[PDB]
Amino acid sequence: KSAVVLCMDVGLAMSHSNQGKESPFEQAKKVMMLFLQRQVFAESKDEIAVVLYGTDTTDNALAREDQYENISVHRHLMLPDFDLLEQIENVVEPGSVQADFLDALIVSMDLLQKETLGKKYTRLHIAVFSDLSSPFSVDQLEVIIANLKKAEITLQFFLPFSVPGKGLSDQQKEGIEMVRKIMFSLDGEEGLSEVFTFRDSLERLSI
Amino acid sequence: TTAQQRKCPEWMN
Repeated sequence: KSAVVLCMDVGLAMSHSNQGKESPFEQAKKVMMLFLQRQVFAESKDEIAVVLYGTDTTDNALAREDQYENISVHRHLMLPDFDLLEQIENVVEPGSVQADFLDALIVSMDLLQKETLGKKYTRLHIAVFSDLSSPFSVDQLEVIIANLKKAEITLQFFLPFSVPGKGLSDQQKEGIEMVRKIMFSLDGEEGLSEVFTFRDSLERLSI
Repeated sequence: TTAQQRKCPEWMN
């Protein structure tokens, strides 16, 4: 069995609808449901957690006085079930704020570190879904990468555009370059291959 | 993008 964290941006910008009938928030919610349905129906043994960033409330183990704010652990590492399907579809809504995606990545790594203790997994995996419009701080990023390597975590980034231009903001361009630096540190030239579109996300998650 | 300080949890030391 493998262990997977789905780390999803629900900040206010994800709710902006200018690429078809579904906003990026709606599209990512849809991919997450299809993936979780596949896992339930095949009776897979993999365990799946869900971390949301950009939420109006704060609920995570690291939140303390202006730190790791507006990040919520919606589902801990467990087998997926039908209650989770109901929650995702009805409860989970867009936030009215924005949050820091490296904060969210650390919350996800801390979750895997604690909740895989003493068990054997074939792989540990974090999948991030975002449009990269929110600002972030790079403080301690070298520590994040060192622990991704030691723990042998496989990382995948999914974006609602491929990388005529798309009108990406400077903040989005900075986020994309930071994703490239992270993936090259882990896997080299081949590492940049592990950056994908929402369109291709369901199939890449599954292999 | 900024450099606002953050504290990583102790296990990542």
